[PDB]
Amino acid sequence: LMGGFGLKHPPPQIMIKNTPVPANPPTNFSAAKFASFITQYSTGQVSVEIEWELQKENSKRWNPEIQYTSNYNKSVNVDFTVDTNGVYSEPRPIGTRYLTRNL
Amino acid sequence: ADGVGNSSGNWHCDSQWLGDRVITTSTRTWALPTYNNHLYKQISSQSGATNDNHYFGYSTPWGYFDFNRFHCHFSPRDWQRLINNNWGFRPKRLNFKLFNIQVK
Repeated sequence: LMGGFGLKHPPPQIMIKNTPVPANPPTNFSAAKFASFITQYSTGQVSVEIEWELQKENSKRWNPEIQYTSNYNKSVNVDFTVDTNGVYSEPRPIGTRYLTRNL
Repeated sequence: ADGVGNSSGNWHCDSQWLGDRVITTSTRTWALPTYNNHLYKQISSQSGATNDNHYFGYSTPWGYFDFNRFHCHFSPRDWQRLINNNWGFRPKRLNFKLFNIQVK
């Protein structure tokens, strides 16, 4: 109901954690669990590749159709772009429904 | 190769997009009159025309077909598909037909 595709078997969850690295144990045995750990974090790179199937528009209508377009008028910032501070923003919620079809 | 009661052609108006190329076809109905009584006549600018506007020539009984405007070959929606999706286009080949002729 928010949108998208309902999948019985959706893309699986990818789970990740940093393996615990203990700090130095005491020199005499203690059966208590370790609360003492070496502070660490991890970084890396993640690639995702999806293949999408398209359904082309077959329409016979004579007149032109509504398209999603940028505005030609001048502006301080270009839409869908970084600003002077390096912040990427999205001006509007673009939807997918423009082309038309008969019932 | 037909006779009085057989059509010599069909109406093909569609456009076809193969994505490297587009093939546009247009079929229209025309009416051809008799021009200037089957005569070749010379024509020229009148007196009082400025030097810039003088001309000399010939008018002929013949007519001619001109498809040289784009909207002949493209619907406004087919034109939109072309100009929105493409960096350039050029014509490759054409095919011309006259059929279903009627002399009244």
